[PDB]
Amino acid sequence: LYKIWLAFDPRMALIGLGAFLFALALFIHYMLLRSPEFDWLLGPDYAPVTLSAGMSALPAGR
Amino acid sequence: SMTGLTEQEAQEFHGIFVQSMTAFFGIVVIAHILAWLWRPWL
Amino acid sequence: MTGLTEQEAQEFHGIFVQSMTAFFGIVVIAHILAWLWRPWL
Amino acid sequence: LTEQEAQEFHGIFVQSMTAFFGIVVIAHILAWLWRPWL
Amino acid sequence: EAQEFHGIFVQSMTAFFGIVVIAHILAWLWRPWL
Amino acid sequence: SMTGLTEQEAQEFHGIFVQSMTAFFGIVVIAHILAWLWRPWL
Amino acid sequence: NSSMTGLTEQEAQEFHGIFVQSMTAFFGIVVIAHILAWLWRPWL
Amino acid sequence: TGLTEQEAQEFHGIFVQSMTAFFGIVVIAHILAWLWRPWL
Amino acid sequence: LTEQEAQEFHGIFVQSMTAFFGIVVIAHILAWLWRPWL
Amino acid sequence: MHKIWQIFDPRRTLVALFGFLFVLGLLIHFILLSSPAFNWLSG
Amino acid sequence: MHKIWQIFDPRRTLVALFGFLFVLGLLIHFILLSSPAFNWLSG
Amino acid sequence: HKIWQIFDPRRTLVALFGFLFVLGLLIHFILLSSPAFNWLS
Amino acid sequence: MHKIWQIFDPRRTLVALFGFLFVLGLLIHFILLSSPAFNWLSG
Amino acid sequence: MHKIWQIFDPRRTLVALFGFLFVLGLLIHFILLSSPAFNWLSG
Amino acid sequence: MHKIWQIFDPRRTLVALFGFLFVLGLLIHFILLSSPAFNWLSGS
Amino acid sequence: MHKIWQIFDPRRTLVALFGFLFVLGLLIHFILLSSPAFNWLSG
Amino acid sequence: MTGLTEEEAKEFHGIFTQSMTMFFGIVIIAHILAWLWRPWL
Amino acid sequence: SMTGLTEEEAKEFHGIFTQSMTMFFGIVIIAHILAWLWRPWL
Amino acid sequence: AMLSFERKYRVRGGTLIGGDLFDFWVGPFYVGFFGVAGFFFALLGVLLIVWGATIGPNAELQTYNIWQISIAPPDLSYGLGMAPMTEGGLWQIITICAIGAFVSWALREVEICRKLGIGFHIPFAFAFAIGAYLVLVVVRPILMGAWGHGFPYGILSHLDWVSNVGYQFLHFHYNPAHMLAITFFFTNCLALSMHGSLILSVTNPQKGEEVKTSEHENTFFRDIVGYSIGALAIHRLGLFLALSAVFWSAVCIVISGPFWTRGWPEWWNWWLELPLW
Amino acid sequence: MSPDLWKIWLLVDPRRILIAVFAFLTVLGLAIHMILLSTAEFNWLEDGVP
Amino acid sequence: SPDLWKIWLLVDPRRILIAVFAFLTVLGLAIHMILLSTAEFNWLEDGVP
Amino acid sequence: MSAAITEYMDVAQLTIWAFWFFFAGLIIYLRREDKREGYPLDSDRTERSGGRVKVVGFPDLAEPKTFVLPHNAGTVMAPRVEAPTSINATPVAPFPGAPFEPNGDPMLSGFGPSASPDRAKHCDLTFEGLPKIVPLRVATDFSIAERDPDPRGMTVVGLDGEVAGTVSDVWVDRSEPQIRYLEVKVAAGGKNVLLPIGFSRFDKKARKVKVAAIKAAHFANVPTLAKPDQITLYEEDKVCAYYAGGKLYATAERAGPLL
Ligand code: BCL
Ligand code: BCL
Ligand code: BCL
Ligand code: BCL
Ligand code: BCL
Ligand code: BCL
Ligand code: BCL
Ligand SMILES: CC[C@H]1c2cc3[nH]c4c(c3C)C(=O)[C@H](C(=O)OC)c4c3nc(cc4[nH]c(cc(n2)[C@@H]1C)c(C(C)=O)c4C)[C@@H](C)[C@@H]3CCC(=O)OC/C=C(\C)CCC[C@H](C)CCC[C@H](C)CCCC(C)C
Ligand SMILES: [Ca+2]
Ligand SMILES: [Ca+2]
Repeated sequence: LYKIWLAFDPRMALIGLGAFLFALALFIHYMLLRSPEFDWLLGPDYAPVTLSAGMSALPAGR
Repeated sequence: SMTGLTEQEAQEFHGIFVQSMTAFFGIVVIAHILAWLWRPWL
Repeated sequence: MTGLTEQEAQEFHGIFVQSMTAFFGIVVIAHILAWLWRPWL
Repeated sequence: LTEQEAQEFHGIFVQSMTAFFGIVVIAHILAWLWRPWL
Repeated sequence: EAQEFHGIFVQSMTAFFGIVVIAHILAWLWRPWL
Repeated sequence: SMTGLTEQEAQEFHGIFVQSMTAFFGIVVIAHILAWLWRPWL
Repeated sequence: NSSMTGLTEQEAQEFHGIFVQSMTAFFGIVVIAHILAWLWRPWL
Repeated sequence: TGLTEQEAQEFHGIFVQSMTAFFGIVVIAHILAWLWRPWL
Repeated sequence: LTEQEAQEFHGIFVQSMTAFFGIVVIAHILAWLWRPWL
Repeated sequence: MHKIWQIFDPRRTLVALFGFLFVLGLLIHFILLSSPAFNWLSG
Repeated sequence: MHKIWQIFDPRRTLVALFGFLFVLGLLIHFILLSSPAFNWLSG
Repeated sequence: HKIWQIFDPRRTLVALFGFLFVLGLLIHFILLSSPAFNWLS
Repeated sequence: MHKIWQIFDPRRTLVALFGFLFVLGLLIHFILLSSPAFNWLSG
Repeated sequence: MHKIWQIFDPRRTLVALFGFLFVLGLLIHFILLSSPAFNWLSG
Repeated sequence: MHKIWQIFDPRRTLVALFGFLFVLGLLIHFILLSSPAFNWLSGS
Repeated sequence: MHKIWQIFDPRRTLVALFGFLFVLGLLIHFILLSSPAFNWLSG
Repeated sequence: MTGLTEEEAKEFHGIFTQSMTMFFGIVIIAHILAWLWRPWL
Repeated sequence: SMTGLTEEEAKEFHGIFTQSMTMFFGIVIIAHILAWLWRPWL
Repeated sequence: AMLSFERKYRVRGGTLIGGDLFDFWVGPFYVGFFGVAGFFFALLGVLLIVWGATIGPNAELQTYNIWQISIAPPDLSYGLGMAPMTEGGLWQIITICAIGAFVSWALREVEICRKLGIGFHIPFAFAFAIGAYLVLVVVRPILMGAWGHGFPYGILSHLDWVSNVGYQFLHFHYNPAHMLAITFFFTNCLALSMHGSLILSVTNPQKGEEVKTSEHENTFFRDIVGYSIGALAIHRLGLFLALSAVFWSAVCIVISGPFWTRGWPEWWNWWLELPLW
Repeated sequence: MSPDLWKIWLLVDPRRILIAVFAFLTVLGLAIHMILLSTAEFNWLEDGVP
Repeated sequence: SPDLWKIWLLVDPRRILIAVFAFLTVLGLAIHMILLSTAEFNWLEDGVP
Repeated sequence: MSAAITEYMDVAQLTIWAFWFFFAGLIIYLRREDKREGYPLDSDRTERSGGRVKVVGFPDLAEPKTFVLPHNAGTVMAPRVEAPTSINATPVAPFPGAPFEPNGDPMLSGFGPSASPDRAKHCDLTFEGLPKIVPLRVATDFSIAERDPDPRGMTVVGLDGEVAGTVSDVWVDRSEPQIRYLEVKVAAGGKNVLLPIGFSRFDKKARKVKVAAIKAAHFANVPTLAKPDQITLYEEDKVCAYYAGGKLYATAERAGPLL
């Protein structure tokens, strides 16, 4: 499908595609960091702290 | 002829654009297979 | 269009590929050493 | 902009659209197996 | 020509409304709202 | 007058406008009759 | 020359005729609506 | 201000006369105000 | 602006200032009678 | 009173008049809906 | 009434009317959706 | 069928397609706001 | 002092003076209203 | 249907269409993540 | 003494003097109203 | 493949790349330092 | 200084006086009805 | 001159301006007499 | 109506979308496609604001006092989903209408720029104001994870939102991007008064004086501060100061909560903890 | 008020005065109705009568 | 003043009428609102009758 | 003196209301200053009444103010009255608010983006009375900064990349030392035309001036000046407006719409 490169500048198409893919990769990595399930920066041996004796991590709200 | 590439220049660009895309996609598939083994999401 | 000839582009790409491979070689070794030290997955 | 370069675009456009819809259907069938929403 | 276009503009709407009617029939079967 | 339309074509537009407006009002009246049967508001 | 709007006596008379007739029909519907509203729920 | 002494004498005459009239009813207002509620 | 107008304005300015100061002196005498501040 | 249309442009008057009536009509309906005594949609 | 189109051009009027009717239709539906007694999506 | 002599049929399709898509989005979001008709639960 | 209008424009001076007197009239009235001793609007 | 590409420029049409499909695709993924029942990055 | 008006413009001096005196007179009245000893609007 | 350098200027694409890699390297090290699981300077 | 002749100034004044008087007439009737409904003084 | 108004026009305007102002003051005086009867403030 | 020199500029074309269909004027306004879309985006948003005022927080607190009218976003418990119309859903629709109206207004300015053959600085500058609004109601709420982080639509209630968001960081003055944004705002106001004064003092000179020249403008501020930026560059500077203030204000609020959760004075502990002291 | 009260329309434009008076009266009428609605004594929609 | 009509030779007796009518209306609005603010002269909330 | 004026009124409330009266008066003043240009308005309201109704809105117009131009160039009144001008275009549709289609060649129509008023036919003068916008051939003490590329000798290309000419000279503002125009020698008839710096995109690496406004063939119809070494305010507007028309008239695609 060479027709695409007849109508789109190869330098601008690669700059746009490269920036898009890099932005997409950064966004998806962050989306995994948002979820603690896939937050690999917590460490492979991550264990959530155990709450005992009526502990609550957060104050009560609404 | 909007940019200036002929029928030959455009086909040469498309020839390795697919090859680079295939190389990029192949690494992506390996990455997701490894990602699935580490921690499946579905 | 830039000015580099096709032959001159071969000279840059050959050095670029070898230099990129050398940088990736050190990077791969660094991650292999990092994995041996403390695996992150 | 004539029929010669307008019929060629339609053939590529429909082929891409059918291929795009084909895998879209596969995605939704797989999504339905994973977690039906109805 | 305002008549030739009207022959295909209206023709498209009937296909769209038919799918719309089918979707609403299925939606009613899934969950009635009245 | 101050629109660029004559009396003949303004009359022609008025006929199509009225007939379309009447059909819209007819569907509306049926809609409110059904709405009143479903749940009266007065 | 002309009037402040460029309308003659006949043009002003003609528009006024349609205007007061449309305004009369609008006020007629308004009066009926307020009679119905008063029957539904008197406010005074 | 491009106002010669010819027209600067009757404007002043009215201005003084109007000022005296304005000051005349001001004094009456203050006399009434003083009778209503003296402030000193 | 000229030299001759300077004495003309000065005479009216001095008299106007003198009249203004005269009322001021009377007001302060009355103010002192009403409620002395020293 | 037909001479008011030699003072006011009929087109500019109707747009101003129709726009005002529509806003006035919305305003009164909103005012009634804001009072529970005349809100016809509460039940 | 056909002379109203000699005052209001059918270009600006026909698209303004359709927009006003659509916003009016949306507003009334939103008003009913906001009224618990007439919210048909409440279940 | 005379509507096309006052509305350009090529500009109208873009506005028509923009209108219908926006309307379809609004209805889906309204249904999602309704717990009775929220299908993503 | 009739010569004072050689340097002061009668139109500019008059309107400025009347505006000055009005705000002074407002200021003094309001100052009296703020004073409970001279407030004539209270019972 | 096939001649519709003479009126709408295929380059601009494709650019707008892909921008639409990309934004729509993000929106649907965003909706599913926002809903806890279909958030696949949890559980 | 009369020579002062050669350099100082009488038109500009008068308006500045009147503005200065009014502000000064306004300031002093406000200062006295602030002081309870000389506030004549307190009724005492 | 070598023909990509006829498109992009080799000088600008090396300053941009080296600066990008340096920023990326700094970013990743700072990310790991801020992570208690991977901070290597805590002893 | 308005472009209005002597006759139009009198003619406008005549209709203006009637329209103002009729408007004042309706206002008075409204206030009489308002006073009967709920006097404010 | 300054306002484009002649000496005769200013005489004409002043007479009716005074008449209108006098009648406006007359309504005001009646209003304040009624206000004083309704609720005096002094 | 149109200005006495305007008729020669009312040309067809330059529309981004719609072509000849919406290319016309209503009174002084140019509408175009985005004027139609922008008007009905604004009309629906305003009508839903009035309806939101009509139902109010509840029946007893409902008020038409323009200061007290408030349309609040959803509770944070709804996250990024849609809320019921009376529980913040109205705010979500109004926000969408506001975004539609603002973007349509910006795009209508683009079409006006194309008609007049002028630069696109004005729509570009307006995009910064839109971007600041988008940060407040879209970007920051999405980063925070709930539409309830948007500010309520009320003349005084959105001030209560600003106050409480500010005190969520215990002392919001220590926000470094806030300090930079305020510096640009204050500098812009100073630069605007200087520029307005200089233009007015030159074109309206002393009594019995001719209009001054560009030399007088350059000489005036060189006599005061020793530097004159120039007649063209003061408009670059004013645009830069105004846009930088909004850019850094968008930064200051988007880092408050998403990228910083402690009190803002505590952020400066990086400086206090330098080993130099 | 003298047979010369019509002279005012030689001074002030009748059309601009008519627009001004209509706009002023409409705003004044809205203002007075809103003021009355803001008082518990004269809010006829919430007095409960009848 | 023997000749007060001369005022209309320096102030236009058209913008004066507009200014006077606007000024009197605003002053009339202000005094009514001032009385409404007063617990004694508020005729809408005084309960009389 | 107290903070309370009545039971409900207080000083702060009076002060804010006092501001609104001032602010209302200020807006009226500013709107009056706004209407010193382009008023009374041009409208079908005036056209249909034969000039009997002037459209000025509210506030009405202010009294004329005088600008005494330096070097006795005349006194210009801001709220002036200009002669009626006929546009070089026809309406696309007869309804009010409809746009106009320029007659003939749009670039040479003098309508729309190429429209321009008739400014004074005299040069803008420096503080000393010398012409302000002059070429570098007569502003001898003026020179290009050392670190910047000299525009002279650069190639001028149009919207389509076609060569239009070379920069023969640079025109600078003498009062504020900046470049205003590039004098371009058209390589079609050897006639020098001015190119405003605002329509010039310098390409330092290739020593090329890119003009996106117009094509290379359009440089032949750029308005020219009577005197080769000075330009009047009248001619400055004509030159700049011609390039501005290119932003809408140079190509068919520039009239839009995108879709
Ligand atoms: C507080 C005790 C009383 C009360 C005590 C007073 C007292 C005392 C006065 C008023 C006056 C007025 N009151 Mg009251 N008033 C009360 C409650 C109200 C209420 C209300 C809904 O509660 C309203 C709407 C009014 C309204 C009015 C206006 C009719 C009038 C001020 C008009 C003006 O400023 O013209 C100024 C603007 C103009 C343009 C004037 C033009 C003059 C022209 C040249 C003369 C002919 C006029 C022409 C025919 C047009 C008619 C306009 C009239 C001024 C109405 N009052 C309460 C109940 N009221 C004042 C009055 O009587 O004015 C006539 C006055 O002195
Ligand atoms: C107590 C509350 C009652 C109620 C009591 C009343 C009362 C009382 C009245 C209305 C009136 C109206 N009600 Mg209701 N109404 C209620 C609930 C509703 C609801 C709803 C969803 O709940 C809706 C949508 C409406 C809608 C309406 C409108 C049909 C109408 C106001 C139109 C207008 O403002 O024109 C103004 C806008 C325009 C004129 C713009 C015109 C646009 C076009 C371009 C011009 C064409 C003019 C045409 C040629 C002539 C017009 C008149 C014709 C003879 C028809 N009501 C409840 C149940 N309603 C009023 C009415 O009947 O008016 C007719 C009225 O007096
Ligand atoms: C606090 C005790 C009293 C009271 C004590 C006083 C005292 C003391 C005074 C007033 C004065 C005034 N009071 Mg009081 N006043 C009270 C409460 C009120 C209330 C109210 C709402 O209760 C109102 C509306 C007023 C209103 C007024 C004004 C009539 C007047 C301020 C005029 C002015 O500001 O000129 C500023 C504006 C101008 C100067 C504009 C110029 C235009 C006018 C027409 C100038 C004309 C000049 C000359 C007279 C023309 C005539 C010439 C001949 C016809 C030839 N008072 C209370 C009840 N009042 C002052 C007064 O009497 O002034 C006359 C005054 O000294
Ligand atoms: C929720 C259950 C599943 C899931 C259910 C589904 C379902 C059902 C579907 C997808 C689909 C997709 N999913 Mg999924 N998906 C999930 C999780 C993910 C995750 C993730 C990290 O978790 C990612 C990254 C994706 C990503 C994707 C995409 C591959 C795909 C949407 C493509 C698209 O929108 O085309 C639109 C974009 C374009 C067409 C290109 C846009 C071009 C650019 C961006 C715009 C500018 C245009 C430019 C200027 C000009 C271009 C012109 C041409 C170059 C000539 N999914 C979860 C796990 N997913 C859809 C699919 O299969 O599509 C193929 C689909 O139907
Ligand atoms: C967190 C776990 C480990 C750790 C895990 C890793 C991992 C995994 C990696 C690194 C990498 C790096 N680490 Mg470490 N690293 C740690 C802690 C540190 C500390 C510290 C004080 O604690 C420091 C200073 C560093 C520093 C470094 C750099 C040497 C290197 C980043 C390269 C880069 O940014 O490219 C930017 C620079 C360029 C792009 C220049 C390009 C040069 C090219 C290749 C050609 C020039 C070649 C040569 C230099 C010159 C010859 C030819 C010349 C042109 C004349 N690490 C901790 C202890 N680190 C990366 C690496 O090894 O890269 C090589 C890497 O992948
Ligand atoms: C105490 C509260 C009372 C009440 C007491 C009063 C009193 C008292 C008055 C009104 C008046 C009005 N009331 Mg009410 N009113 C109440 C409740 C309402 C409600 C409601 C939904 O509850 C509404 C919509 C209204 C609305 C109205 C309007 C009909 C009218 C104000 C019109 C105006 O401002 O003209 C301003 C706009 C113009 C003047 C422009 C029009 C110019 C025209 C063309 C003049 C032409 C003259 C020509 C000869 C024809 C003359 C006909 C008349 C002018 C009608 N009332 C409650 C029940 N109401 C006023 C009135 O009666 O006015 C007539 C009035 O004095
Ligand atoms: C206790 C509170 C804290 C504090 C907490 C906050 C919080 C929270 C915020 C700020 C924000 C700001 N603060 Mg702070 N701030 C404090 C004290 C200050 C002080 C001071 C003197 O103490 C100053 C000068 C400031 C200054 C600032 C600015 C930097 C910034 C607001 C401008 C802005 O965002 O533009 C942006 C402009 C817009 C968003 C306008 C958008 C315009 C839209 C596109 C157009 C709308 C059109 C409209 C509907 C038209 C209507 C039609 C009409 C008819 C005309 N803050 C105190 C210490 N501050 C805000 C910020 O930075 O936001 C980005 C912000 O959220
Ligand atoms: C970025 C630098 C500064 C800037 C620039 C700027 N603003 C601009 C422009 C530019 C260059 C325009 O060209 C454009 C314009 O037309 O100006 C006259 C505009 C404009 N900036 C405006 C306002 C504005 N700008 C602000 C700020 C700023 N504008 C920055 C400080 C603010 C602030 C700080 O509060 C306001 C209020 C408008 C006057 C105008 C844009 C008009 C517009 O978009 O019209 C469309 C919308 C309507 C006609 C009505 C609103 C419709 C909505 C659906 C209603 C709901 C709104 C909101 C969500 C709720 C209510 C808000 C509550 C907080 C009360
Ligand atoms: Ca009642
Ligand atoms: Ca009472």
